[PDB]
Amino acid sequence: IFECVFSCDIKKEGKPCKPKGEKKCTGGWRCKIKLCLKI
Repeated sequence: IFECVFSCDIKKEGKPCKPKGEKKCTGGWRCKIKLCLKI
């Protein structure tokens, strides 16, 4: 899995990462402030 943290925070995440614990967001989704936004 592509590491990061994925707390979906702009700094814990905040780029294309891997939604851990998310039901909607899939891998390759950039957390961007509000939510996960696929790249």
